[PDB]
Amino acid sequence: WTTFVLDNNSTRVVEKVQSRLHSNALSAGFQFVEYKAPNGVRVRLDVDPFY
Amino acid sequence: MVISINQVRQLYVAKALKANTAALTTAGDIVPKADTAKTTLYFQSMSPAGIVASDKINLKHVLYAKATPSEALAHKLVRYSVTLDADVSATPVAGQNYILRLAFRQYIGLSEEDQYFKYGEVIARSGMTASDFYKKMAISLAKNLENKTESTPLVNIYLISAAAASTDVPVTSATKESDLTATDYNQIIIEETEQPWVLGMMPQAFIPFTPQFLTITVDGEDRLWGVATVVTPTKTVPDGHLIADLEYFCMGARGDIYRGMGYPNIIKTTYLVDPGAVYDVLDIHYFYTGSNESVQKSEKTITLVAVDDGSHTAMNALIGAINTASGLTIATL
Amino acid sequence: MKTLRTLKISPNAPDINSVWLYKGTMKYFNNGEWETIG
Repeated sequence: WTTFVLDNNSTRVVEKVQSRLHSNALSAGFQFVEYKAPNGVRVRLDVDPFY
Repeated sequence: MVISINQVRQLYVAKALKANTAALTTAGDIVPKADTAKTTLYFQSMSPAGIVASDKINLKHVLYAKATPSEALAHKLVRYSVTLDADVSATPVAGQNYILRLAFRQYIGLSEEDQYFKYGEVIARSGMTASDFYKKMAISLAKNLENKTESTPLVNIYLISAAAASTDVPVTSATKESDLTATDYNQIIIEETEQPWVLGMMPQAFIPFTPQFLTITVDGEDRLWGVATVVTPTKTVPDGHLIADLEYFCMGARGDIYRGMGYPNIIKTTYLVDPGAVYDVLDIHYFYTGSNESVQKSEKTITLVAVDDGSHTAMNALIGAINTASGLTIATL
Repeated sequence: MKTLRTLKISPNAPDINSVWLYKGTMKYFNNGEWETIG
C-alpha cells in the first residue's frame, strides 16, 4: 500500500515504557490478526493447541 | 428420468425382426403388421412374458415419424484449452501466483445458484518455462480435484505436447513431476466428467464449468494471465444410459407404475435394453378421432429402439419393413 | 507532477507509485512501462 503511510501514532508498533535506564524508553512489536476484505468479508483467528 | 408426454408415450425394443408372428420366439422380436389396404398399423412384440401388440395406428392420422441415430444422443464432453495469453506474457512472470479458479455451476442442486469453486495455485520462478508452468498447474488442479477418493474428479485434466498435439496426457493426484517428462507442453485441457447414472433414480446429468482466471501484475496493471478457449470435444457419453431410463419410464404406461415402492411386495419388470449399448430410435406420433361430437384428438407416441452397429443396419431394416407394410416413406438415417 | 516518495528493493516489480531497485538497475513507471535508467 504505497498510497498510505502507517502512522505509529495509530498503530503504536513502538510505544513508551517506564524504566530506569532512560526516560525515553521504548518497546517495539506488533502482530496482524484480522483482514477485512471487501463486501463484509471478515476473517478472525482462533489458535488451537490441538493444531 | 421423467420425460414429458403428449397424453402418452410408449416404447418397444427391437432386438430382431422376424416378419411373422409365428417367428416370434425370443424376447425383443418384433414384426410390423399392416393390412393390404394400409388402413392400420401395429407392432407385435415378443415380451419376456409372451407376446403383446402395440396400439393400432390410423395411418391417415400420422403426424411425424423420424428415425434418429445414436450419435444425435451422445452428449459431447465440453473441453477447454487453458494457455498463457501472449498479449500479457508468453512466459510465466516470476514472483506472481498464477491462481486458476474452476467455477462449477450446476453443483449438487439443480440451479445455477448452487455454485462450487475449486482452485489451483502456482507461484512462478526464474527460468520457469511455459511447459513447466502448465505441468505444475495441472498437478495442483488434479491434487485438488481428484483428491476426493469417493467417485470421480469433477473434471478430467490433460496436457498436450507440441510433438503430438492430438495425444492427451492424463494428470491425476497420483501423477508425479517425474512422470511428466516432455518439455514442449502448450496447454492445459479441462474436460468434464460423466457423473454416475442409476436406472430410475440417478439420471444422466452433468456439471458445467468455466475456468475463471485471477489477476496478476504485469508491467503496471492487474491482468488475467490466461485464456480459456473451448476446443472441439473428443469424447461422447453414449446413448445406452439414456434409452434405458426411457424404457424404465415408458414401461409404466404398459406395466406397473409401482416399481419398488413396497419393495418385496412388488412386481419384477424385465427391461430389455442393455444400458451399456448404443441404440438408435424411431418415434411415431399419431392420434385418435371419434365418430360424432367426439372430434377431439388423443395424440400418442410409439417409440422403437434398435442397437446401432457402426452402420445403422438394425433400424434401416425395421424402417424398410414398416414402409413396405404401412405405405409410409420414413427416411433411413 | 507524478511525485514518487518511495523506493523498493525486490526482484519483482512493486506498485507503480514507487521506484524499483534490483541489483544494479532502478525503474520507474513511465509510459505504461518500467523504464530503466542508464
